[PDB]
Amino acid sequence: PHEFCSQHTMLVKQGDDYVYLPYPDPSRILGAGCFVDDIVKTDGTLMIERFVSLAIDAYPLTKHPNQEYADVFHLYLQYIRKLHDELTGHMLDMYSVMLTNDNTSRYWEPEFYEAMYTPHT
RNA sequence: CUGCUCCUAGCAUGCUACUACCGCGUAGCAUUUCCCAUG
Repeated sequence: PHEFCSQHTMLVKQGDDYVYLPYPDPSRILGAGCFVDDIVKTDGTLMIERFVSLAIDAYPLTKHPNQEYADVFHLYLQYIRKLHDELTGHMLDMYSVMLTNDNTSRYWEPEFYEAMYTPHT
C-alpha cells in the first residue's frame, strides 16, 4: 500500500526469500532527533536510550534503493557510538571507576537491529 | 487515553550446568574365615 499509518511499505530480500518492510519518512526521524523539550534531549550524554529507540525504526531505511536513508541510519549509529565513548571518557577520568565488562558494543552493529524483524521471538 | 517496542533495576518463577559434602543404592575388592557323632 502507498501509505498506511504513516508507514511506506518496501519489499526487499531477507534471509532466503522476499518479505515486506515498513519504513518511515526520513524527515520525521531527523526532526525528532533535532528538536526536543529541555533536558529530555538537551544533552544526549544524560540519556542515550532515545537514539537507540529511534534507530530501531530507522533500520528499514538501509535497504532502500536511494542511499541517503542508509546514510541517515549510519549517522544515527555513529552518533550513538560517539555519545557512548565520550560518556565513557567523562565518567572514567574525573571520577574514579567505570568498567569491568563492556556489554555495550551491540548498540553500534546492524546485527542487533536486524533481529527486530526476524520472524521468531 | 489506547496500542506497540526498548533499556535498566528489582522480584519471583522455571530450567540447565558445576562444585561441595552428606545420606542412600550398586560392583570390583582387599580381606579373613573351617565340620564332627549320629535314627
